[PDB]
Amino acid sequence: VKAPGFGDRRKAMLQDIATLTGGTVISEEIGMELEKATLEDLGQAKRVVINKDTTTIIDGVGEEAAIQGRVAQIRQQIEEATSDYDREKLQERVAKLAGGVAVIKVGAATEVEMKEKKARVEDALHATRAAVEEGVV
Amino acid sequence: NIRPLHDRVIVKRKEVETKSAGGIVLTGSAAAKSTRGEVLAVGNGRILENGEVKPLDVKVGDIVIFNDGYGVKSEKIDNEEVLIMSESDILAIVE
Amino acid sequence: NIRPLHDRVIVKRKEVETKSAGGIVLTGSAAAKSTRGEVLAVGNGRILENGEVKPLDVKVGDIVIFNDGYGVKSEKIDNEEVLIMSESDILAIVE
Amino acid sequence: NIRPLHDRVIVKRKEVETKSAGGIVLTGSAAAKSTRGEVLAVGNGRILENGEVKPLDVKVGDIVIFNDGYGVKSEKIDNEEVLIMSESDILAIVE
Amino acid sequence: NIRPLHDRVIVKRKEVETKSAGGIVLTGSAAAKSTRGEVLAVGNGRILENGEVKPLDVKVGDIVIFNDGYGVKSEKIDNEEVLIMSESDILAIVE
Repeated sequence: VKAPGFGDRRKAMLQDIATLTGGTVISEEIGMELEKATLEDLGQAKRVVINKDTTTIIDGVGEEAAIQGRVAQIRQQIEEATSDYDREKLQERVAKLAGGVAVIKVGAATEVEMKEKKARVEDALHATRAAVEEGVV
Repeated sequence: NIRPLHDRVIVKRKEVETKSAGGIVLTGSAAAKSTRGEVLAVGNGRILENGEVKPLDVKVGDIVIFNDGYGVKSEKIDNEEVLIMSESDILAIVE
Repeated sequence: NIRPLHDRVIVKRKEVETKSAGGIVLTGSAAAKSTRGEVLAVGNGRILENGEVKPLDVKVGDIVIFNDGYGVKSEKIDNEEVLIMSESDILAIVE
Repeated sequence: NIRPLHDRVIVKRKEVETKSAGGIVLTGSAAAKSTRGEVLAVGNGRILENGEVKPLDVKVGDIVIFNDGYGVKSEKIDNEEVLIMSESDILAIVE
Repeated sequence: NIRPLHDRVIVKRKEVETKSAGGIVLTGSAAAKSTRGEVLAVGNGRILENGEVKPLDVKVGDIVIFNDGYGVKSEKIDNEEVLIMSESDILAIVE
């Protein structure tokens, strides 16, 4: 499969997969070549399922301490993040490392009804996040 | 075994040195291909125009300095890369 | 039945290897065409400047390592590819 | 020690001059590479068509003038640059 | 002093003339560089194929006409540039 991302974020995602699975990334800028790779530089998992569009790595075999260190580093990066797009991408990466990703699909008969229901669901999502973080009156 | 014909010599170049003049590790195009080897096989000798043959000056076991070029052919024998080259490509013998 | 003239040797190229040092199968441009052959016929000898002939070192039945180039020519006998090449193109003989 | 083969001579390049015909200090491409050197080791001699060898005219201990080109090859021995080149590249002997 | 090796000759080329066929002063590319010189040192001689050497035809003291080419080299000795080149570049001897 091809590595996700484009540029530096591709490197970050590769390093995240390496930390999760317990492997090493083969790069020229660090001083290693593919011909020298051994079984120690290969990550491990339990199940991998690939489809026409998605790849899923299930139950990677890696130590929790490294994952905690990586997510703490990304949290520190979040603390110094300005734009909302960068924060959203970083939080998605933290979710991939530690939690999950859920998607709600809104169903409506027409398109105007779809737009209204989608707007209301987004408002409810924002309100629940705010209430969880700061309390209710 | 493999034996060459006439004035060709079979050598196997040494591994490229990484740490140069200290602990500095060299990686990339800076680490050039080694131009030293240990001779494995030596041919009978070059044929003269008059007809007789004269033995080569290099014997098996020596370490030599050679000039890589189009004359030197890279051949993969018994899962071990060795270089087959004419004696004219050998510059000098160490010690 | 053809016999080469002077210092030329006819060889048949060995089949390219597909299974390489284990189970991995090689297909495409990675599998370079083989550079080993079987000598079938040997020319009478190279003509020296004085006029006498010198018999070739390679004998029929040997396995040889040759360098493919513009001097090696491919021609068809009995619907089988064979190579007509000068004896100078043979680098070494195996075993 | 390293001894060359046949008509090859090992020389060590002289240092480039800094001040030129006065106190004017030259830095950069103005100071060209020196074309004089010290002979360190000499070969046995050339091979004639007959087969006999004749000793080289240049001896160890002399200073020589040579032309840098494709035939002159640089090798790094004993952490010091030396030049291995044929006697045909020796133009003259100083003193 | 400097002595050449084999069939090489050191010459000192003459200055370009200014007044040509009268008083007309030539400046620029019009005055082509001189192709005559004074031989300073003469080599021992060319080595024949057999091994014997023969003395060169040009002696020290006479005027030579030569052709400038890639084989001709210029060297700076005694704060005065000289020209080192083989005898094959000598065309004729004036007087």
